[PDB]
Amino acid sequence: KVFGRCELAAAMKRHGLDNYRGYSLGNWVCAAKFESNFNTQATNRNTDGSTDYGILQINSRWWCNDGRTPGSRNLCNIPCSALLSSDITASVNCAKKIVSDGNGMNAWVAWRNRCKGTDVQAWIRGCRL
Ligand SMILES: [Cl-]
Ligand SMILES: [Cl-]
Ligand SMILES: [Cl-]
Ligand SMILES: [Cl-]
Ligand SMILES: [Cl-]
Ligand SMILES: [Ho+3]
Ligand SMILES: [Ho+3]
Ligand SMILES: [Ho+3]
Repeated sequence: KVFGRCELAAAMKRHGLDNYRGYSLGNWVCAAKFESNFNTQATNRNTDGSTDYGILQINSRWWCNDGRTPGSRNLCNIPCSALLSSDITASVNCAKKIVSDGNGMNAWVAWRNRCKGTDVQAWIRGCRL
């Protein structure tokens, strides 16, 4: 499913991501834009052989199981495929664990490089929240 900007903001807010770990909703929408272009089916291979899945490109190296990432972990306890569903519940629950790992949203390189410090509030402009 390819979410609309405000449609994704609404979904994330409903699932409690707004202000989670102190990160405003726009930060999460921005991260999703550059990680997956709002497409829940997005998958991308990483240099180390792991793969990222879903709207927030969760890495199989530590968070989900895809059965092809040697020595990886499955800290969110779910198959990576479950992070590709039209319902973002699993991705949000897992993202909540990732952002609590210690480095906050820096866990998402794209967020650090393209969202961090910018006017992320623009990402939720015009939305009814
Ligand atoms: Cl957009
Ligand atoms: Cl915001
Ligand atoms: Cl594996
Ligand atoms: Cl959803
Ligand atoms: Cl933080
Ligand atoms: Ho990646
Ligand atoms: Ho860690
Ligand atoms: Ho409101």
